Amino acid sequence: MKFLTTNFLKCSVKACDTSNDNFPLQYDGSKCQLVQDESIEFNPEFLLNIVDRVDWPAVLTVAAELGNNALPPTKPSFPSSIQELTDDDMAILNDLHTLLLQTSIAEGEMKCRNCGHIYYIKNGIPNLLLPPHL
Amino acid sequence: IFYNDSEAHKYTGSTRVQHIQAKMTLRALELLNLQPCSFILDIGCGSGLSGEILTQEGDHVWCGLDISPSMLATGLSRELEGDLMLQDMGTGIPFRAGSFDAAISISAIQWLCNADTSYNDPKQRLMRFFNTLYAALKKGGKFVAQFYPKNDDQVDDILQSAKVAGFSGGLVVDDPESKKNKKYYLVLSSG
Ligand SMILES: C[S@@+](CC[C@H](N)C(=O)[O-])C[C@H]1O[C@@H](n2cnc3c(N)ncnc32)[C@H](O)[C@@H]1O
Ligand SMILES: [Zn+2]
Repeated sequence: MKFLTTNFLKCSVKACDTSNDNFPLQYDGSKCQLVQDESIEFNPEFLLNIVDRVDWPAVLTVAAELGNNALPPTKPSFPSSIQELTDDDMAILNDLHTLLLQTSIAEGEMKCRNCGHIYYIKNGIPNLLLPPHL
Repeated sequence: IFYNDSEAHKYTGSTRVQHIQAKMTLRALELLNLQPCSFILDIGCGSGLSGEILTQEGDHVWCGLDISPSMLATGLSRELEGDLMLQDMGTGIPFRAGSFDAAISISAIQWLCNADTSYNDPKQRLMRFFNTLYAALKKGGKFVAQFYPKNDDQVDDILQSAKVAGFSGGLVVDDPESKKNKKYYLVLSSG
């Protein structure tokens, strides 16, 4: 499961719908096994399209939980189009690509900060099935 | 439960299945009329036949939801770029508000009329599906579903549920004079 996905995946239990703490989930840096995957080609257009939606505080939180505190405290900003990108912009987009698209959790677990429900990741795939009463 | 390792493999490995799923996915994408490099939810992604096409045709990044472990396990060997998630769409779409540019679903949502897996009404699951889908889409996000209705009451129940959830749009029916080859597409947009 890609790091990017951690920036959008919330708790599945219905009761947690209106809770500030259904997102981000709380990733267990003890259990989570990371993989880096160069197969996904650098895609600056996608990054420009997703960056406004990205929740930077939740990026920092999950990164810290996963061992990485080397990130800037504020969300990178960019011009509105590919053709206005500078060499510096491009360097920063490359790092975002690596962080968000090329890094994934292969095995691990994460929990809802609000209800405590635990989810498991196996073979890069999160199990989001819930028991009937939730 | 419906699939198993044997049947998931025979489905995903059938050339006739591959060709038809590919055609309807391409048609769904045509109806979605997206900008390239968008962020997409693929609902009922199975083994990723529809998802591969999102990757190749529009350069899209996508997440796939499916309730079947053997379908997903089959997807794992196909070199997909999407994130696969074991999930029951009738329980809701578990992403924060405004996550996705669009959602797509090929041959999957008619299962929401089925009352086997869980003990909520299909009526309730249907509503849970569309209300949470509406929320997880950006404002003006689109949803196109190719689906197989059993009868016109299923169609109008699906349309009604999508309507009450906030969606607008309609039904596209390709080759409708051939009930061997006709195909229904739900084509929606959010507010
Ligand atoms: C005929 S397959 C289509 C798969 C893929 N979209 C394609 O074009 O090949 C229908 C899929 O919907 C899935 N499905 C059925 N009910 C579901 C549910 N409640 N939530 C998520 N997926 C479901 C099945 O597991 C199956 O993979
Ligand atoms: Zn929760």
